[PDB]
Amino acid sequence: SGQIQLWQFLLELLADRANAGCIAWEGGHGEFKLTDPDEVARRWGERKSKPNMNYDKLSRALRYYYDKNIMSKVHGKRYAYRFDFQGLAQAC
DNA sequence: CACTTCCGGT
DNA sequence: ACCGGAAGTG
Repeated sequence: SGQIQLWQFLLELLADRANAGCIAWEGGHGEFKLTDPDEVARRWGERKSKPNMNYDKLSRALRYYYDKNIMSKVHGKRYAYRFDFQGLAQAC
């Protein structure tokens, strides 16, 4: 469609320490955490033109990435996901 | 296409 | 919180 993709949006946030308040790399091996899921969802909505966006819908988008091998869940760790760069590369 | 909505189930 | 099927939006 041309619109910005979620993975790009998240990498941009994660590439700036200024955003550690809501999202940051943590744990290691591509692991990151949404330290403020509501905030991240708000930014995503605003950035995407979907004002009724929330973590419920955002996380669903993240889960959609599971099948694409672009991301996976850190099982048992609240709000903690894992970026798969090899998978991202294989998608290109 | 790449999500966004919705929501019953774990 | 997290999962994931199914139908809908730009």
